[PDB]
Amino acid sequence: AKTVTKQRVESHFDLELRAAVMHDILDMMPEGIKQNKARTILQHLSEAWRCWKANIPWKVPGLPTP
RNA sequence: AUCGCUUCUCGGCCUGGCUAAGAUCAAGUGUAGUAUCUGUUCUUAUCAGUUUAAUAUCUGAUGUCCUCUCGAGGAC
Repeated sequence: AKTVTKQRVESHFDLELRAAVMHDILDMMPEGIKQNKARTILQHLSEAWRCWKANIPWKVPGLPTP
């Protein structure tokens, strides 16, 4: 396996961040619910970070609290 | 066999990572003439003048005498 050098820091961190969020999706969702929609949650996370970078108020009007 | 619930098959119907938003930029004439957008356009009465292939344009009065109170009646 390749080491994490300097030019491979930032993207790898994002990759690891994505993986962590994916794990925190898969044990938060209760019994049932076939549509996991984890890609939509990752898109929401990317949009929330992009709204944090531009100091834009980020609020999805309907979104589950956990 | 009717009704409600659960499950599955089939038919039209929402559905692409990260970084410094990853970064940066972006030049023609002049004179005539034509065409297309957009706006303004066209109902008052016959006749005469001008005009015209003809229309259009174009300048002039748009039922008279008497009486009563744009209206009515009388030999008309």
